[PDB]
Amino acid sequence: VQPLATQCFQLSNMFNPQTEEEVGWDTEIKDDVIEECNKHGGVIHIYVDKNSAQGNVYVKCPSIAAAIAAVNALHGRWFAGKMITAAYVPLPTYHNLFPDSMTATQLLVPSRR
Repeated sequence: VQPLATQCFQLSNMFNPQTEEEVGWDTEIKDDVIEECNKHGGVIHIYVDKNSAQGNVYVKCPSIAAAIAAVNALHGRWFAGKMITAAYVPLPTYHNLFPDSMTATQLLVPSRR
C-alpha cells in the first residue's frame, strides 16, 4: 500500500485450508521462498503459519535490498490455480512482534526442493 520499503513481507498463496495430510509439510514451502530470497539477497527468518485465511506467510531479510528484489520476484507468479501476491509489513510494529527475530545473525539455507 505505502512507500515503506521494509526488510520484511508476507505472501498470501502457498498452501490451502484442506491440503496438509503429512507431518513436516512446512519444510518444502519454507525451502521454496528460501530459493527465491537466496537468488536475490538472502533471508534470516521464515514463518509459515498454517491457519491463515489467504495462505499468508511471514519472511524477514537482513537488508531491505534483499526484500526489494524478493518481493518483486514473488508477487505476480501463479501457484497451482492461484495468483501469488506479497505485501510489505509495518517495520515499527513488526519489530515489536518479533523482538527476537531482529537480531537474527544467521542466513538460513535450503535442505531439498
